[PDB]
Amino acid sequence: AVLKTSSFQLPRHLVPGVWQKAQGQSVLARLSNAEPQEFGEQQYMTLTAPP
Amino acid sequence: AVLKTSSFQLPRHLVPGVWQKAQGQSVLARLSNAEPQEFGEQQYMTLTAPP
Repeated sequence: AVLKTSSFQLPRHLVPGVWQKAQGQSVLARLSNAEPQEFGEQQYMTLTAPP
Repeated sequence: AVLKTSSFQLPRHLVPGVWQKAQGQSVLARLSNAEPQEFGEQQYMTLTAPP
């Protein structure tokens, strides 16, 4: 009898952007500077005991 | 009998203005900014899990 928008079945408006929870970043990259390295295992020299 | 003012049934004086207990306003209208919208349901996109 009466015309209602349920008869039209209109699609939703889509809103730009994405909503996200934030992620914790590296602590080691902040606390320790990167040294320049060549590909492969490194070796470092340490004193075990003084005289 | 002595003439008392009860005999005249005098009308009360009617004082200007109305007295009200206040009502709290919307908190959602203050804490969330309104976005512009067209009529009907809207759809928003969310990240459920990161890689």
